[PDB]
Order: sequence, then structure tokens, then C-alpha cells
Amino acid sequence: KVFGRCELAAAMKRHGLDNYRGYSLGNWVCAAKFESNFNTQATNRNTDGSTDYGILQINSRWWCNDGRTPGSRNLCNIPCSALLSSDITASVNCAKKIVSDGNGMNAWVAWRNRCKGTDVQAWIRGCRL
Repeated sequence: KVFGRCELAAAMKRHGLDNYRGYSLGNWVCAAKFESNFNTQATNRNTDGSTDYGILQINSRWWCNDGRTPGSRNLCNIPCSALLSSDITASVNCAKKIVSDGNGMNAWVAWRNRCKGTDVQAWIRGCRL
């Protein structure tokens, strides 16, 4: 599923991401835009052989099992394919684990490089939230 901007913001708000660990909703929408272009089916293979999955490009080295990242962990206790669902519940629940891990949203390279320090509230402007 390719989300609309406001559609995704409303879905993220319902799932408890607004101000989660202090990160306002716009941060999460901005991260999703640049990680996946709002596409739940996005996958990208990394140099180390791990793969990033879903709307928040959650990596198989640490967070989900895809059966082909040897020596990796599955800290969200899910198959990585669960992160590609049109239902973003699994991605959001795993993202809450990631953002609580100590490095905040810096775990998302696109957030650090393209959202951090910008007017992220622009990503939710105009939406009926």
C-alpha cells in the first residue's frame, strides 16, 4: 500500500506515535517519506547482506527475521514480511522498540539526514488529525 501523507499521519497517530519518546508526529511522517516514499512494500538490500523492510525500512540485522541474514537478531520477534503489510501495526510496534533503544530516531539514517532539524510539522500541516 502506498499511503497518502495525511492518511499515514492519522494511522500513526492512532497507533500512538505522536510524541512517542518525545518525537512529534511530523518526525515519523518525514522519516517514512524518505525511507520508503510511504510504500509499505519497500525493501532495500544493505551492503552487509541485511535487508530493510517496510514503511520505516526496519533492518533484518537486528529487528526481524528474514531467514537470510546469518548471525542476526530478531528483537521485534516478527518475520520481516510482517513489516510489508498494508496494516502498519507491526512496523509501528517495532519502531517503538527501536526508538526506545537509546539512539532515538537517529536509528533512521534518512531521518537524521533529511528530517532532523527541519520544520517537520510541515509534514502534518493541512491534515485533519
